Amino acid sequence: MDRPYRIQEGCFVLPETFTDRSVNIFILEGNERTSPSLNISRDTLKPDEDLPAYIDRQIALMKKNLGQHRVLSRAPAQAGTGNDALMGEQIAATHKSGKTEVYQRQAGFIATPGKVLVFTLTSPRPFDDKADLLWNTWLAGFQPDK
Amino acid sequence: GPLGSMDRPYRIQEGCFVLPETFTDRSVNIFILEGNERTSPSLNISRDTLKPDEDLPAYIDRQIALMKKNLGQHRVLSRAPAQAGTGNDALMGEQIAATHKSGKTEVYQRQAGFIATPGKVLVFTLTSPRPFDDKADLLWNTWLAGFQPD
Repeated sequence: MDRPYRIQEGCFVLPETFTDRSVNIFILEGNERTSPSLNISRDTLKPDEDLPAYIDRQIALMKKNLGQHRVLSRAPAQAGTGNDALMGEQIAATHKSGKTEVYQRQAGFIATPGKVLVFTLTSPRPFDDKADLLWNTWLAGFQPDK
Repeated sequence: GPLGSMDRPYRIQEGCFVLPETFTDRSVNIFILEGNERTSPSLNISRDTLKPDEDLPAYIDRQIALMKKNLGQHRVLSRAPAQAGTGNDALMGEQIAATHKSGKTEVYQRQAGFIATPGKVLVFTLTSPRPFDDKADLLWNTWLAGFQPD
């Protein structure tokens, strides 16, 4: 009933019954207003919900909650390079925060049954080659557990 | 290079990846624990940096000041040393116990801070609907002692 949970700093036990609402956040501190930021978040699939339907649901939420949200592209995505790589989808989108036009990539994967793992890159400027390389190397370098 | 870089491996429950050195980790772990009470118990793990000339007790002092602003009827009930892990890798820190009113409901809060990663602070914050008694303190401090630093 106790099972291990790992963070960067070490590891501890949690009851099997827990729900993980952790959000990993990585920023270039002091230069947030020009630099991309990275985010990893977690979610659970609704009954009979597959990953495409999950992404549709999230797209509709962002249309609802964010400023003038617009999806720019949608394509397959992969986290890792081995036979155990996560196979999922990604979108690119923009939305408005005050004067700023925020640019985002988000990639969703079912890492274990019923549980979605979401990688997000957020930039205060349109994507450039540097941001694209960051995004693609981040996903390719991911090493799934187990 | 092929054997490593100034960039740093980073681990989450679901796997690991390389985090470029320029990034600061501001992750917030949130775990909703099992419970049938009106409010669920939860564990929060956050990361912080000490301000210039701020030690760990002073850091705790700063977090209490922020609690008073955001949480209804916040009262500190206890303050004591804390230990995360055991053996040579054990982390010596500090902790508080406190109460506040989440809604119309009284809940019970622990916060324990440590210097796990050199030059950073790791903060465990427990929110529970169940009052702290000797048994609860035992189970909490025993759980802290079981932490295995990386």
